[PDB]
Amino acid sequence: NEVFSRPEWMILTCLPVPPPPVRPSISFNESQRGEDDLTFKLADILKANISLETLE
Amino acid sequence: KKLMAQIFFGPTYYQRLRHMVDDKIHARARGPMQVLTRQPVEGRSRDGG
DNA sequence: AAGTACTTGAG
RNA sequence: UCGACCAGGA
DNA sequence: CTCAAGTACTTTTTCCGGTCATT
Ligand SMILES: Nc1ncnc2c1ncn2[C@@H]1O[C@H](COP(=O)(O)CP(=O)(O)OP(=O)(O)O)[C@@H](O)[C@H]1O
Repeated sequence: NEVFSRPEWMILTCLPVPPPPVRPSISFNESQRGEDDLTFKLADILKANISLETLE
Repeated sequence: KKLMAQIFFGPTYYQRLRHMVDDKIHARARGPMQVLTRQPVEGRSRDGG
């Protein structure tokens, strides 16, 4: 569909970052930070990206 | 008055089991909510729905 | 376990 | 205050 | 260039304390 789903959009260029309500931080006091699984994976994508960009 | 029927009566070894009502009985009408889903929590223990 | 949905392969 | 295993109920 | 067989995939009833590690 010309408007809602072009074949080109099946390939990712710009990734949407879901907000905290989706990936809540599990705080187990003050000092005990604790983040979600989805937060770790995004950080890892962002880690992987920063490397690829520096190489280029 | 004498019961019309005669009852089979005598001793029988009976066991007290661990399922006592006041350890089960639960009612929740609004209370603690899950962080993520924002829905009631699970179990009488957590006072869930 | 039993479909499906394909590749992989013989004649 | 998070979720995995185990053991149980009808 | 047809069709046999090998390849992979996706399901599996409903509600209802303790112990471990780590968040
Ligand atoms: N695994 C299970 N899943 C779902 N329902 C269950 C179940 N086990 C038991 N039940 C429920 O319990 C009902 C019958 O189980 P029970 O009550 O324990 C036997 P009973 O009626 O006490 O005596 P019976 O053995 O003479 O029939 C079922 O019809 C069902 O509704």
